[PDB]
Amino acid sequence: GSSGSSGRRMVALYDYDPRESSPNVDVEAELTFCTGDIITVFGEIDEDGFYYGELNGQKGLVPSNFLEEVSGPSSG
Repeated sequence: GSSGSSGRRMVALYDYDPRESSPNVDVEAELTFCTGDIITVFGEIDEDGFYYGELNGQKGLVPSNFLEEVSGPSSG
């Protein structure tokens, strides 16, 4: 029963929109999440300043300035 911790689940601190915030640069790849939407990022920030995670079964980019490493006191 191997689990394997892949990427980190981040909690969208503030709704994002590559249709307004983003300068419209290949947004077709960027991910559109909302406040609270959990996104699993993989790897460190790129040269630009974004993260590579997956959402609702979609791989794209996500602004680290709109996420927060999820950390809760797991008791059980």
